[PDB]
Amino acid sequence: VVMTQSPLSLSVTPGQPASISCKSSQTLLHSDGQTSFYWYLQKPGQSPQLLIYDISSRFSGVPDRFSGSGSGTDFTLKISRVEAEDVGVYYCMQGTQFPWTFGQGTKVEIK
Amino acid sequence: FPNITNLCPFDEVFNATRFASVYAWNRKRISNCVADYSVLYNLAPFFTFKCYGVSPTKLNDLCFTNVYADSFVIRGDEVRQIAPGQTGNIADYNYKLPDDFTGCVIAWNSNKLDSKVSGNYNYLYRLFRKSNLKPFERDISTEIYQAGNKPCNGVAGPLRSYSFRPTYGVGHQPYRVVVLSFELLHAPATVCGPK
Amino acid sequence: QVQLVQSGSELKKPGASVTVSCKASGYSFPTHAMNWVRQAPGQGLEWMGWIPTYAGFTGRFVFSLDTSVSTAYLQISSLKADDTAVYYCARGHVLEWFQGTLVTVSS
Ligand SMILES: *[C@@H]1O[C@H](CO[C@@H]2O[C@@H](C)[C@@H](O)[C@@H](O)[C@@H]2O)[C@@H](O[C@@H]2O[C@H](CO)[C@@H](O)[C@H](O)[C@H]2NC(C)=O)[C@H](O)[C@H]1NC(C)=O
Ligand SMILES: *[C@@H]1O[C@H](CO)[C@@H](O)[C@H](O)[C@H]1NC(C)=O
Ligand SMILES: *[C@@H]1O[C@H](CO)[C@@H](O)[C@H](O)[C@H]1NC(C)=O
Repeated sequence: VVMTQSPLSLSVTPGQPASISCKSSQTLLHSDGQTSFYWYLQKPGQSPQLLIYDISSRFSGVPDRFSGSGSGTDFTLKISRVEAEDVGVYYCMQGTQFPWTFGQGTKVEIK
Repeated sequence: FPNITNLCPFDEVFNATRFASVYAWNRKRISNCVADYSVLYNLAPFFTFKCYGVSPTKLNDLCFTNVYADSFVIRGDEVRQIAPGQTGNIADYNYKLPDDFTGCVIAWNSNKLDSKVSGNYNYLYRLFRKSNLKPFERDISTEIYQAGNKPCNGVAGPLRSYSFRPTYGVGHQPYRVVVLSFELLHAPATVCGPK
Repeated sequence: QVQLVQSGSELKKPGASVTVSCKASGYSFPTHAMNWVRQAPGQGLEWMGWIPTYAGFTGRFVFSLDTSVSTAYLQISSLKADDTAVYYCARGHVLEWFQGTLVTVSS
C-alpha cells in the first residue's frame, strides 16, 4: 500500500486556487460495492468530514466549491476560491461502504 | 397537528448508504412527526415522482394516520412495474402494490452509486414463484424451483442476480425506488405539516 | 445530517480496562454500519475496526455494540500501552460523519 500525499503544503495567499494530490499502487477497486477513493478534512481541534471521489469521474459531498479529479496513478483535489476557511489538513482514504487504509495528510495554511 | 414538533426523518430513507434487494425490501414506519414534503419535491425527485390518490402540490396539508416507506433497487426498465395494475417479474414476484394504493412512488438513477465496472452483483431479485405475490408480501426463502420435469432435491433439471455496470446502456442502469404508502384516516391522523 | 455524541474524555491507569461511549440520532434500521477509527498523537488515522471485528490489530482493542444508541462499547482490555489517542465514532448510514474523544493514561 502506497497512499502518499505529495505536497507538504500549499500557498497561503487568500483568493489563490491551489491543489493537492495522492498517489497509489491501488488505483482501481478497493471496495465491495463501488469505488476506492475519498478525501477528508480535519480542521485543527476537530473531527474529520468527508469529500467523495471515484475511479471514473465522480464528485460528491456537502460543499460545492471543491472539485475532485484524477488520472494515471494520481488522485487530485482542488480548491478554487480560497476564503481562508480551509485551514487544516487534507487526507486521502480508500474505503467506501468498506473500511480502509489511509494516507499521511497535507497541510493547507492560508494567510 | 396536535403540538407535534418532531420532523419526519425522510433523510433516513432517501439518503441511505445502502439499499435493499428487491425482495426483502426495507420497510420503515413514520409516525408522530411533522411532514414536510417540500423536501421531497422539486429538490431531488430526479427522474420521477408519480402519485396516486393525491395531488403532490397539496400533499403537505393532507394528514395521514401513518406513512410507510418501502425502499429497494431495481433495473431501470422495471420502474414502470412499481405501480397499481402492473404485471411482470417485479410486479408478480417481488413487490406488488394494491391496486387501490393511495401513496407516491419516487425513483431516481443511481448508476453512479450502485454500478461497478466489473459489475455489481449484490442486487438480487426473485424470478420464480409457485403463484403471484400478494401486495406488500415478502418472501425471502430459496426453493430450487426449476424442477423442469423432475422435482429436485439437488439444484435443477431459486433467485437471480442483476448485473449493474456503468455502461449497460440506460434501461439496465440501476434505479433507487422509494414507495411512500399512505394510511389515511383509519384512525385520527398523525402526520402532516402546515394544518 | 446524523449527529454523534461521545463522552469527551477518559483517564485511567495501566492494567485497567475502559469503555468508550457513543450514540447516534435516528429512528429505525434493518442493520448496522459503523466504524471505530483512531488518531494516534501526531499521525494520520487508522482503522480500529468495523461492526465488532478487527482492523488487523487484535488483543487490547475489542468491542461490542448493541444498537444505534450505545452503538459504541469500544473496549480496551488493558491500558498498558502508549495508545494515548483520540478515538472517533463514524456514522455509516446516511452521510459519513465523525465525532471524537480523548483517552489517556497517567504516569
Ligand atoms: C438528503 O440530502 C440532501 C443533500 O445531499 C446532497 O444531494 C444528494 C442527492 C447527494 O448527492 C449528497 O451527496 C449531497 O450532499 C438534503 O438537501 C438539503 O436540504 C435543505 C433544505 O432546507 C437545504 O437547506 C440544504 O442546503 C440541502 N443540502 C445540500 C447539500 O444541498 C436533503 O434535505 C436530504 N433529505 C432528503 C429527504 O432528501
Ligand atoms: C415543479 O417543477 C415543474 C417543472 O419541472 C413546474 O411546472 C411545477 O409548477 C413545480 N411545482 C411547484 C409546486 O412549484
Ligand atoms: C404546500 O406546498 C405548496 C407549494 O407551492 C404551497 O403553495 C402550499 O401553500 C403548501 N401547503 C400549505 C397548507 O401551506
